[PDB]
Amino acid sequence: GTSKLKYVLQDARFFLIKSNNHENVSLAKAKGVWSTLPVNEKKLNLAFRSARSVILIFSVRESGKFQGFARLSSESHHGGSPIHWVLPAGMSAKMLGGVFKIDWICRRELPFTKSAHLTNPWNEHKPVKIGRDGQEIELECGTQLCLLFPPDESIDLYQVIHKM
Ligand SMILES: CNc1nc(Cl)nc2[nH]cnc12
Repeated sequence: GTSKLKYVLQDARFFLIKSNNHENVSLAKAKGVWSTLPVNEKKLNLAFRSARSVILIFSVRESGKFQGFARLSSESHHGGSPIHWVLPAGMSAKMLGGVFKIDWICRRELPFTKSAHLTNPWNEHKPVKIGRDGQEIELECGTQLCLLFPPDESIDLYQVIHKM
């Protein structure tokens, strides 16, 4: 069912995450962590304090799909065991130094062809698939986007609800 999912998404904020490679999204699914560039790190830290839930919606660039979505469970933190991100050109380990803990809500894919009816008011009402890493997605668009994903029956949202 979808009731606990809707409860988690109630009054949530949503951010598009654009990863350069599949490797880091796979690492994030395995370890429950994400790192972004400093401009987006600051925005996500502000949002984490401001809302009941901050949702990251992941898309690997050129994949034509979203790969899932997750909820921040922490602000970014440094000094952990370095996460072995595969680095794009021009991107360094120091830039990805801040580590967010995340709880996955859906690890299933959604093709862009299935979200073509959803536009994001915070990006000039372009299709929600369009946006830079870190682009915020307005509440209604983001809620409907998350509800389009196939159900992930491996996930139990009971523990996530109690973190809100
Ligand atoms: C682990 N974080 C990231 N990894 C990659 Cl491959 N690309 C990005 N663009 C913004 N953040 C990232």
